[PDB]
Amino acid sequence: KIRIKLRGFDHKTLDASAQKIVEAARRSGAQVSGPIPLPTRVRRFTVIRGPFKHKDSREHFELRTHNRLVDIINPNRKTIEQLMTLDLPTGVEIEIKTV
Amino acid sequence: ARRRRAEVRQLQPDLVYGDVLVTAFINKIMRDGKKNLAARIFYDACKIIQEKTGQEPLKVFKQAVENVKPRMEVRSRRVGGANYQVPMEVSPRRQQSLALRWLVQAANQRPERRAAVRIAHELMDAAEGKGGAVKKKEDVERMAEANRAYAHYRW
Amino acid sequence: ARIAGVEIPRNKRVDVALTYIYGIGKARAKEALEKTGINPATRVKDLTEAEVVRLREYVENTWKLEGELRAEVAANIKRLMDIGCYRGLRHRRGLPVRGQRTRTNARTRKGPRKTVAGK
Amino acid sequence: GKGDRRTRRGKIWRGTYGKYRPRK
Amino acid sequence: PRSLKKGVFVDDHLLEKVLELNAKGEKRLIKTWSRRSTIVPEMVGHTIAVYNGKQHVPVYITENMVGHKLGEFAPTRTYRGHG
Amino acid sequence: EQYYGTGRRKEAVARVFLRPGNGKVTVNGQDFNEYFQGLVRAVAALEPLRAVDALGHFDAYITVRGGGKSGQIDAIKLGIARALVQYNPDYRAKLKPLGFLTRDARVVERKKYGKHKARRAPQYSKR
Amino acid sequence: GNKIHPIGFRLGITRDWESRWYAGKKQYRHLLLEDQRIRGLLEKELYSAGLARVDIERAADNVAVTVHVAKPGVVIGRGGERIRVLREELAKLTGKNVALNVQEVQNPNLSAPLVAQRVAEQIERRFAVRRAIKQAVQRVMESGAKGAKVIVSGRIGGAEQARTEWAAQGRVPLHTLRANIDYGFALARTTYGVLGVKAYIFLGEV
Amino acid sequence: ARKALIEKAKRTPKFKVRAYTRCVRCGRARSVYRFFGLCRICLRELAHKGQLPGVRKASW
RNA sequence: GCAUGUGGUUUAAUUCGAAGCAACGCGAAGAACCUUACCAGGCCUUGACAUGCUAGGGAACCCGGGUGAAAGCCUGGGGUGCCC
RNA sequence: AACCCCCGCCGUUAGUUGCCAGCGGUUCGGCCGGGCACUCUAACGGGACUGCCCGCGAAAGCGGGAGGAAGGAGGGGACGACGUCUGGUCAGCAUGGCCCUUACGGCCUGGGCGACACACGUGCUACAAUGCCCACUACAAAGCGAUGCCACCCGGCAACGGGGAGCUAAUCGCAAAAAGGUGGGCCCAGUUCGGAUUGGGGUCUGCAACCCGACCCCAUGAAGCCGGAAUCGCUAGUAAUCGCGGAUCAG
Ligand SMILES: [Mg+2]
Ligand SMILES: [Mg+2]
Ligand SMILES: [Mg+2]
Ligand SMILES: [Mg+2]
Ligand SMILES: [Mg+2]
Ligand SMILES: [Mg+2]
Ligand SMILES: [Mg+2]
Ligand SMILES: [Mg+2]
Ligand SMILES: [Mg+2]
Ligand SMILES: [Mg+2]
Ligand SMILES: [Mg+2]
Ligand SMILES: [Mg+2]
Ligand SMILES: [Mg+2]
Ligand SMILES: [Mg+2]
Ligand SMILES: [Mg+2]
Ligand SMILES: [Mg+2]
Ligand SMILES: [Mg+2]
Ligand SMILES: [Zn+2]
Repeated sequence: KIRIKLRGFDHKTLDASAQKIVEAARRSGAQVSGPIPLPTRVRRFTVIRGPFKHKDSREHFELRTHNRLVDIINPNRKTIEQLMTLDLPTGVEIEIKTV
Repeated sequence: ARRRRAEVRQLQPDLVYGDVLVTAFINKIMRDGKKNLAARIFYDACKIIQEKTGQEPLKVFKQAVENVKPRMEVRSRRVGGANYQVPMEVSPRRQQSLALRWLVQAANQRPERRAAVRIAHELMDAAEGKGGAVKKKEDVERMAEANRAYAHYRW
Repeated sequence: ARIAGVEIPRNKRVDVALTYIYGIGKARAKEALEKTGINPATRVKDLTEAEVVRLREYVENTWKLEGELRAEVAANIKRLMDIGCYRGLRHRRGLPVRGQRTRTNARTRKGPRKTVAGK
Repeated sequence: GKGDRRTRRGKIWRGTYGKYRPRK
Repeated sequence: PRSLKKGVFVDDHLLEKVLELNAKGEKRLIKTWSRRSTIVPEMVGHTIAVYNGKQHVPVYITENMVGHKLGEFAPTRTYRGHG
Repeated sequence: EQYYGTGRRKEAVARVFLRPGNGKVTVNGQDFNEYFQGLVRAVAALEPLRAVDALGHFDAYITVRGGGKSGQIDAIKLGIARALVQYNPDYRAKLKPLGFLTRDARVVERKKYGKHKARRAPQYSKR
Repeated sequence: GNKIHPIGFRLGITRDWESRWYAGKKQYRHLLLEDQRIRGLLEKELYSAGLARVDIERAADNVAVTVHVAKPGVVIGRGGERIRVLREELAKLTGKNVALNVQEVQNPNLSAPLVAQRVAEQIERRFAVRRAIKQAVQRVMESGAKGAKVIVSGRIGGAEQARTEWAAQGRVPLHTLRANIDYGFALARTTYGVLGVKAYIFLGEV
Repeated sequence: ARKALIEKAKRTPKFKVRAYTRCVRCGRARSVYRFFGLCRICLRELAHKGQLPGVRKASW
């Protein structure tokens, strides 16, 4: 029924964040298809270590978009409020779908 | 090297016939890795050879190799004031390369228009005693002898 | 046979053989076998005389080719010459006209390399 | 060719499409 | 070159000095800094000064110098040789 | 009845199914040749089968995604390989010192910075 | 100039980012631009308070500016008087929900950037170059750190010949990832010029 | 960074073509990532302090 | 042969720096104006920018014309909030 | 040196937008029911230690093997010691100092960094038959995209223009992978090799393509038949060869 999409930066909070959520959609009246690991995306930046001329010496950075997605089957009115009284991870961005 | 001798590359034995020599030749035809070409280059030379001098194309190969395999070579070197071209005997494997090496190198220096053709001819022509293949073999056994004048500087 | 004022390569394919004129390339050719419907695959030596003329008129009359075209082109620049413009001053001095760099390289347009002495 | 424009691979090389490289 | 789906191009301030001195049947030397513009057949017979870096250059406009831009008749640098 | 093996090699993955019957091979629907045409390493994929006497003993249902047909054929082969220990955990004796049970741990190394293509560097006269 | 920054090495290995958000392609560009104003004003002022590590966690247009600092009552004033002056001067720059806290630097020698500062100060202060750096380190294995090291690096003492100096002690092992070390870049200013300074401290293997 | 030349790129221009970015942090528009509004010197310099979230140091 | 840097010449200017390997498709992971430090012209003088001081007028501000290559300058009008 | 990441085997949590071995239906398209087996998908753990054997050896080690996906560090990355070359940049920024401050500072349009008797340094495509070309035919990984990616439809030989469905992106799109495969055309030729430099015709981005752009079509079809002395790279999935992608950025 109601689907969530977590898009963050860690692999830590993003797993933590989504496993607090995964407990109060079991106790509160819902069967659930578990925590879902998704097609992470990488944006990398290759850059000249040097101020000036020394080109062929280069540094490497990767910004890792981490995608999580959990499905709630049978969403109660014992539920929906239990997950707006669970909200607490800091670097995460949550979103809420429903078809 | 400078830490030990290499073990030498253990090839896939031939897919069709089965000789490990057949392998190293196919690779030694091959350019730029395009190996599914040189496999056909080979296996059309066996259609020509089995059908132009009707015996086992595989046996001619074995022989077309024995006949270009040199036995002495000029392993050059230096004293302290000038350097001498020098007679030297040859390794077992060193043959097997220069064999196939030269077999090819001739086939490309052959004049015909076709690929597996200039292999087929320079495979009979090797296992005869003529063609550019054997000419060079008997040429660095010839510079083994017409240069025997310093077989005391040999190593 | 003969067309445009030139004897085309006998023994050779039709399509190739027409490139060998100063009015025709790869395309304008195989489209004149479209528009005169003779098998492009066959040779210039195996035609009919019937199938000769039929390509002769179309090829000659329609396009501008041969002597007339290098003539037009060797004039069309002769144009850009006296104009006073940028491009004409180049066709004169034999420097590239299409703006390419000219420090290094740019050979086929200048001739060969006439060598001097640095310092 | 490859530096050649009016051809198969020579388009592909440039990246382009033309009468000599279709869009299917 | 210049899109036909979007017609020719000329700068306004420059065309202004042309079809006012056209509309008064006179001819004077114009001084403008556009080169970026396409000469048109309603300028033919005008005395027009175009700029290269430092100098306004004498370019009286005849016939078949039609669709060519202005900057083709006003060399930008100076090259006679190396010694 | 079906015996299955896990076949993988160099950014290409292959799935094997060994039923008792003929020796027909469907690789993504198509026959063994209508998918591995004028290609020679092709018929080599079956090697791990013929060192225990069974080409004609089993059928072949196949699936592959990724890599090129060589890197698939290595995986196909490594699939018929693994597949035979699920039938005979005794065939293991025959096809390890014969070498057919191993992931070709070989892999297209990373392109490096400063080096045209990882290992290759730039030419320089006037050294 | 051969080696690498210690912090920028353990990026989520034995350290952590200061600004810890999320962001889209639209937002990250602007959003961050903001933090580098937040951290330009915040710094410029708070200097003589001894400011250390500046967190800026983020939710839906709620900024969360925490602040570690030597001396929490020079951020404060008397009562709660001067902290308010700023707490809005930030919502004056953001245009939103500045939650500007305070957190004392408990032990001050056991946090690098401070250590760096007081020294770079002491150089601005026209002190004994060597002894500055010696005592610098001194106090660090006196407060109880695993390793210490300070790198004075200018035209030192007023000399025309630019050199460099330093000392250290204990474990300094920046090739062990699993060793937590804090870097302190300072940057004294004296009549003869500008004399960057460094300071590394080991606390422990984890 | 000629001061006034951060400003010739801050304000909006006569025509939209002249829209070249620059660094917020130093004013070098020579190599700038329109995702950081920052250049390569900066991006490291900063990333080396962990002041850009999720910007890890890369390796594979 | 073309592409790109570079040396040397040339230029009103062809802005800069890189200098044996360890400068030379290197600063440029994007020069038509922009970038732009360069040159030729038309210009601005508390200045495209900061925190202000003093004298005098002005709410901020927004719309139009004239001259012009654009800038720039001369100039018409709409406006007159906030604090005590 | 290890602890971090990537790749190699495998187990735990997971079944969407991915996956299809069995069963049901099937517009034959994993299309739908149903399933999450396996592939994949990211997070955490397991595993390799000279542990086992014969030999060599005071020992550390070494050589050959058994088992194992991996064997002696398994392959690859990040990782650069006290110091030197007064090496590099006041042209990212930072700053001592000398220096201008109705001028080197500031704004502007145009011109310039691209000029060309030459020379080197780097690379691209060639000089072709293991090939060129036109069709039909398969098999990739990685990354980007709601101010953009643009499936199809129509117009045009085409670039592209018009219309317009989907996509906060495993769901939609760039997307054609290319060398390979099938079938046929070329037959040693300055050539259907090669694709310069030119003549003309158009499309697009853009206030604006003369300096000074890219792309389309037509015609032009240059040098070069594998390269002097000298000299460069690479020890295995490397070298070579073939295609895809991203950053920068209207182009
Ligand atoms: Mg061609
Ligand atoms: Mg590769
Ligand atoms: Mg280089
Ligand atoms: Mg400055
Ligand atoms: Mg721009
Ligand atoms: Mg200088
Ligand atoms: Mg300019
Ligand atoms: Mg489902
Ligand atoms: Mg079924
Ligand atoms: Mg190490
Ligand atoms: Mg030097
Ligand atoms: Mg340049
Ligand atoms: Mg159509
Ligand atoms: Mg379109
Ligand atoms: Mg030839
Ligand atoms: Mg090596
Ligand atoms: Mg590419
Ligand atoms: Zn910058």
